[PDB]
Amino acid sequence: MQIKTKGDLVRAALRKLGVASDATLTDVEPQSMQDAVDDLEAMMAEWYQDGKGIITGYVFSDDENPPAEGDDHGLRSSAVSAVFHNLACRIAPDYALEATAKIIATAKYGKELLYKQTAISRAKRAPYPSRMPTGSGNSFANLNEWHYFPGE
Amino acid sequence: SPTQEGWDLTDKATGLLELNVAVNMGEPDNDFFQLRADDLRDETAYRRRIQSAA
Repeated sequence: MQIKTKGDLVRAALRKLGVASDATLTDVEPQSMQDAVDDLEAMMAEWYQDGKGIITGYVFSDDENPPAEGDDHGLRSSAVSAVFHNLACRIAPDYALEATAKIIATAKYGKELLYKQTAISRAKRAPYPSRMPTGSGNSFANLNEWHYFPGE
Repeated sequence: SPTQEGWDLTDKATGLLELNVAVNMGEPDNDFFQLRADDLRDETAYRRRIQSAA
């Protein structure tokens, strides 16, 4: 991927919106880039609810590093599109704009795809209730007197 | 017992002495161990552990 930094994600989002890039002659302004980096950090910190939310590999900026821009985002190759489409949607209201329907649809699809594998992994089944016999077919259980399953 | 040799033993009578020894005990030798509720490894082998402790 050629998108490897927070600034790269911001540039892609602004290009999607119609605020930067070369499809129009407009160029990226530093005051409009810092705000978008702030919004991206807030959005990913909200998605990653201390590890209990969406897992994407994003690397959070530290107060020591002066520009949060310039750091690698740390995402995988399959998260970039979702992340920067949702970023475009999030930062559209600043310019009194409105993300187009295609961008909204792609953002929804990307977020769902981002959480799909985590949802599959978190779909787990509980152990047998503590008040449940092991049965007399389980020969080892009948041997060491493991008549009931542990539980929890 | 001691033993003298001679005929007159005025003021030579001895006394009696009987020494002794003492036997005591130290500290218990234990095999304190734990049994987690929800463990297959603890449900099994908690009798082999008793045998090994013996």
